[PDB]
Amino acid sequence: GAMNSSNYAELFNNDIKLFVDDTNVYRVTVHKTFEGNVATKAINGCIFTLNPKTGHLFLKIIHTSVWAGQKRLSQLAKWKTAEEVSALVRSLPKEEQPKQIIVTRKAMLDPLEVHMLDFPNIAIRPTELRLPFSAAMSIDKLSDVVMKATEPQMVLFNIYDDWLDRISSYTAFSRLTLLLRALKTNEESAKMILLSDPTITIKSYHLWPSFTDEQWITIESQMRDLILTEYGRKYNV
Amino acid sequence: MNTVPFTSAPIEVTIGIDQYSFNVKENQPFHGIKDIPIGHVHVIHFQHADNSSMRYGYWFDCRMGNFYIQYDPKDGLYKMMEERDGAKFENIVHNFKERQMMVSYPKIDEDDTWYNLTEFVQMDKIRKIVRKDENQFSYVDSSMTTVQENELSDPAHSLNYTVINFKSREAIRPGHEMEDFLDKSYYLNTVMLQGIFKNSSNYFGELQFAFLNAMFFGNYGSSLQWHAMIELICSSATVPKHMLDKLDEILYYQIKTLPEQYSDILLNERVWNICLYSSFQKNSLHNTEKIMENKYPELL
Repeated sequence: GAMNSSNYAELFNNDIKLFVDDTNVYRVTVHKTFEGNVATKAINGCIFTLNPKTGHLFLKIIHTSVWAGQKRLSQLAKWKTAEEVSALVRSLPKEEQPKQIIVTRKAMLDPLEVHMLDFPNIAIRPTELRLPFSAAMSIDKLSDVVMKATEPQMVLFNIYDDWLDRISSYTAFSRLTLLLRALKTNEESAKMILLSDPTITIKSYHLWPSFTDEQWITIESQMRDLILTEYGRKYNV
Repeated sequence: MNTVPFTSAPIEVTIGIDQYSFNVKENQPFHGIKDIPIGHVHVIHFQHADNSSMRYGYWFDCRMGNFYIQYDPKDGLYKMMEERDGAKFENIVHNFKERQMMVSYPKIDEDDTWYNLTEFVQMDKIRKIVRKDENQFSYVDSSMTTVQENELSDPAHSLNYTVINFKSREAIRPGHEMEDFLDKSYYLNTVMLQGIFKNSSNYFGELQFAFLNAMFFGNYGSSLQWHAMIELICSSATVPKHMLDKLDEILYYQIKTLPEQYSDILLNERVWNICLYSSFQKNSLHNTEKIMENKYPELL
């Protein structure tokens, strides 16, 4: 069934599983036409597919060309997400195929289920958690590789950099989700917190700064204070 | 005109034949049902005064032989049987009519209800859904399960309806995933109409038999089958014009004939709101839509 706070530590057992978030697959800007009507212009997009135990991220870039001459795009996006996830699974050797796939939006269950009918033993599941994967395009290096792409292209990353050398997947996944929660709620401040110190850099093969353990504690606390502030401002508490 | 004699009525039971029914008291001299219109299937069914659970009954057709009802006190229920001795049978029947202990199938001549509910039902097909081929008639009750229900236990007692499942390889061609799931014309026309049912009359016949079992026995898996078979037509963008018009007639009499008080379990809110208002065929059920709204506007 659904993933929620009750069964949260299942993400970190040894059963292979993948989160799928389709929020950035179909991305548009909105603008006025010469005659004063509204039109959209699509920009490049991506399927965020992530194994929360190991940090392996399968960033499938969705080139604007996909949309060309297609109707009901936001609906198609769910089918193209599910088509590309199917293809990824099929591309994986048998022992690397996931036993479960957790979609972060329920609208994807039917498209994914239909596309996985060749894999009856891979369970497609919703979640009740309110995960922040939509803010993945706030991570400068993912946003850069998506925008620049000139064709469909899969790009591989480890979203945890090298953290697992020193902390657990549970802790890794809580840091990632806290970071992304902060970036979602107030990108400008969240990004500020990460880079205010010119001396802590981002390895070319990483996404996030090379913080020491102590510095991560200070960072994590700065992100927590960001998130709480923004809440009282939202609601007047 | 044909007759179904009853040996006796030892226990207080409500007897139904088609859409009609009669209360019969413990050891009341009741000895059959006469004047049954030849030319359609029929069903006789039972509900014991003491067990308002398990409605049961026998689908039959009098062209296929002489049938009668006899209470079995070991198994506890009214059993349909066949009398093979033609002469011995007309003798029992003519003597009970003489004694006038039989009820007359009470058909109004203005009324085509039974015909419309059973237009496409054929006994040869019923006996493939209810396999028990030492009998020419067929038993159904409240508790019997379908082949699809069984898959998710005793197969001798199963309702072998055609399995319909919208999220199956059968329903969905590789490469046409989104296409075939939003527009089921492929599944309806090639897989089911041409492939399995051969023609629309067998399809409509199963649809109607499923409805009828839901209605007369509250057989839940039957209701699921009827809903699934409507849903596949209304979710097909391409349907023969003749099927659509007929479907609108078929459903109209099914809704007309349903007891008003049962509309909560026998009618699936989602399916009907989709079919009548969201599907490709919204605009093609004008009579089914008008009757649903003026009779069950709540469910919608």
